[PDB]
Amino acid sequence: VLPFGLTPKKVYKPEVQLRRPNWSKFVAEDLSQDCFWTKVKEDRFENNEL
Amino acid sequence: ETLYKELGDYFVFDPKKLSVEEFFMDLHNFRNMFLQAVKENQKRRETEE
Repeated sequence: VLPFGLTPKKVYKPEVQLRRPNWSKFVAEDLSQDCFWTKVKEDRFENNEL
Repeated sequence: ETLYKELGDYFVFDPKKLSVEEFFMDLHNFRNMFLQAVKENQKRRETEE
């Protein structure tokens, strides 16, 4: 059970390993209640052609 | 100090240890790089045409 009602993210399985950017990620414990990152609805941008 | 603390609650950005000019510079440099990348894509499409 993630904090602030968050669902777990979609774990992708690419066939080819890609070049990746390596940032310092924020977990759901690092986020606050009224932040931008709890309201992220990125699955509307999902496309298999992309 | 209150309005900067009001900025510290909307975006968190570690408010105890964050200067203000470094955060605005990275937003400015990303803004100039994204505007350069759009014009480079327009120049690449003009060359490919």
